[PDB]
Amino acid sequence: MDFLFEKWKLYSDQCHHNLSLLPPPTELVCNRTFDKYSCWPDTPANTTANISCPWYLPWHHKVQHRFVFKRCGPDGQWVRGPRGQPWRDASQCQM
Amino acid sequence: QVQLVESGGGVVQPGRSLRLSCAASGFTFSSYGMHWVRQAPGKGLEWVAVMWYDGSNKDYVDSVKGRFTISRDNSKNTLYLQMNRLRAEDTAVYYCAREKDHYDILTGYNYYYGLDVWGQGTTVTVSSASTKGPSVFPLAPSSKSTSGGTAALGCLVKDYFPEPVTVSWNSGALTSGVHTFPAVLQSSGLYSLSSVVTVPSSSLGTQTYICNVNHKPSNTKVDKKVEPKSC
Amino acid sequence: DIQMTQSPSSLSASVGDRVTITCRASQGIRNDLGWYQQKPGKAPKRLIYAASSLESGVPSRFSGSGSGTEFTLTISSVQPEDFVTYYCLQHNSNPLTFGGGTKVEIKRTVAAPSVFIFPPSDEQLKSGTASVVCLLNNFYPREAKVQWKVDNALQSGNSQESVTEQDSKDSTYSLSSTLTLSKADYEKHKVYACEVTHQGLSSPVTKSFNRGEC
Repeated sequence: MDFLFEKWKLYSDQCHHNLSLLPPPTELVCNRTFDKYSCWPDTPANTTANISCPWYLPWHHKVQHRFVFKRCGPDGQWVRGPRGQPWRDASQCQM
Repeated sequence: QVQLVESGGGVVQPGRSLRLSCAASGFTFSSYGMHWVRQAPGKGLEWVAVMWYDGSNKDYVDSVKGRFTISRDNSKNTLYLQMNRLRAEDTAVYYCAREKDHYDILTGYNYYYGLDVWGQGTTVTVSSASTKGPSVFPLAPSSKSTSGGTAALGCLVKDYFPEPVTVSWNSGALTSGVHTFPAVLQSSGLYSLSSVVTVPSSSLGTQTYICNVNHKPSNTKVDKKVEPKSC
Repeated sequence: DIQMTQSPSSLSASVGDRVTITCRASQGIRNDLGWYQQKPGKAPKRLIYAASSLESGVPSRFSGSGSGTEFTLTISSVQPEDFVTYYCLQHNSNPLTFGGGTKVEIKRTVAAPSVFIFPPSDEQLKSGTASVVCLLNNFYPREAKVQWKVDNALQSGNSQESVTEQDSKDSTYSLSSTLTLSKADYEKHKVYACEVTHQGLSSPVTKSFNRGEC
């Protein structure tokens, strides 16, 4: 139970840090972020970003070769959901 | 006792700004999403704004975008609503509500459970009207049928601001047949209501009928006698 | 933008009736919906959550149902304190949307209104304005039609109405309608008439006073 949370918090801490050491963007982007699921870099607007499924997932050894996707709008804004929350395509990563 | 308490309401002129507050208690304010809902005087409910923890997830109803700002001070468990460039449609009672969400780690989905706790509400009246006492006019019985049947009389509470006005009859002694009507907003921006009562036509000439009008905002307290006419 | 079509706007019931209020969402909203009761002068209070769940401490006569696009609020046997307004709320997508609402009114027999007309008060005329009030007393149902005529000239745009909440004792409605105009218009015209159209009636009633404050 908790152990999952602990691995998850580990993942977050690690991308909050991983992302400090980054150069400023040279173009219109979507600010880097931890959307509570995966760690995203600065992504150019109107493009879709990819990531290997996050490792805190219990089945990460079976989806290690899979990807999670997040769309960055032409706006320079990541696409949000129905209620405005962090949004993404993790179908590949689901059980 | 989980509670929400709103303050900051009042009269404000169109164009000008107001700040609303919603104090919370009985719970941990930070772990919840907060909403504002308003209701124009004789109308239904309308959702206005919503924030979260971050607060990077703020939404507003179209009609207030770029005009209202929602904020929260977690140090003091308080929700705010900055209202700028106010206008007539903003005139309403404003409630604040609480909503719980839940983040699933495994699935990465966010679940919302709707608005479960509200506040008493607080009134916002947008107007250029100044505090004013009501002019009290009698409405007299007539027929004139001999020795009569049943009759009606009352008081016209006209041209006051702002709401409310309380009306009694014979200092509260008379409560039978009395209909105090809801006030109307006249084209002038001033309010005007009618209070009426039906009485046995025979009791006239003997019983004395006096309406007791009280308009707190202007500290106006009036007693007007209502008598039959001649012609 | 998700629309919440609520039905009906107002209904009629006798204590003990089964009441059914429908809510149709324009977009699939799964079960993210709640029903609300709002007593006069008070804040909404959620009764049903998640479409069909009942809030803790709410009478067992309240039940919600449906999912997706169709939802229903039911009161198995209406109670005297239940005759108030009800709202459905969708929390599936921003912005959040409410239904128009349902005002549940208690039913009684038809009652023609007793009508009275009051000419302007001398003291007001001294001010320069004249208010002619017309009172429709203790009638039912609420639907009523008031028309002003001065010199048999149908008036329009110069009056306002106001209706009291349904009476606790007889369950009737009463309305006041104020036709307002200047001392001048008031002092060049002759006869002022208030014509009332209602159901408990047959022929439209007219109560007329004339200039001379008669």
